[PDB]
Amino acid sequence: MKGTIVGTWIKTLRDLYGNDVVDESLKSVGWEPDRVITPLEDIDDDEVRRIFAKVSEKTGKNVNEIWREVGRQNIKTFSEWFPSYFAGRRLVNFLMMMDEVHLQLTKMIKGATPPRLIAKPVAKDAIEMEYVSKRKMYDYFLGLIEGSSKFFKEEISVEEVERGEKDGFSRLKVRIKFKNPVFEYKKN
Ligand code: HEM
Repeated sequence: MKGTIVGTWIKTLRDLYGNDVVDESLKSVGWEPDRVITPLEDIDDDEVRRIFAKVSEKTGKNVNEIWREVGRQNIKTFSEWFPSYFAGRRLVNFLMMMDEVHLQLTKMIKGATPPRLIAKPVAKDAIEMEYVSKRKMYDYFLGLIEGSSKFFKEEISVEEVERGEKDGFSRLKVRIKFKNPVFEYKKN
């Protein structure tokens, strides 16, 4: 997992559960609370799993519940650490921009396997976003969408269209409907 993104999760975990829980979890994997992750660093996915596992044991919360809360609260962290991706944009533009963003930030990473997040208009007031990844982080995905709604102050409804797993890849397709139209028909 791209290092600087893991850095945001650590900060978000501190907001949710405290410096003690987090410091203890990082210590269990040999980290240093004051460690500064660089833009070119890649953090082993298994290390992230162990960190979250420790948070789970310390807080007594299910790992999936933690990922959901981290997704919900991480949008705020992103807004502070990567302000340029926000800056006055509207929720729909933000969401449709994510697929390209993930490809960009993992361009020069060791093996590079970013989640695909293709979004496409399906109505004047809705889009279909499909999560595709070997990691199956459905809860984080759904939480980030909820948090995006809260951050941008734009009410939405999220309906699961379908989910599946094939050849190692997990897929989750949701239909996001906005309260007000965000698209108009234009000649193709
Ligand atoms: C400005 C905000 C965001 C930035 C800068 C960002 C960047 C990234 C990056 C670079 C990763 C690590 C990927 C890797 O190392 O392979 C990641 C993970 C992930 N991001 Fe984002 N992200 C942002 C917002 C979002 C949004 C809004 C969604 C969903 C609607 C999303 C869904 C995910 C998922 C599900 C993962 C977990 C890894 C996986 O499932 O394979 N991200 N993000």
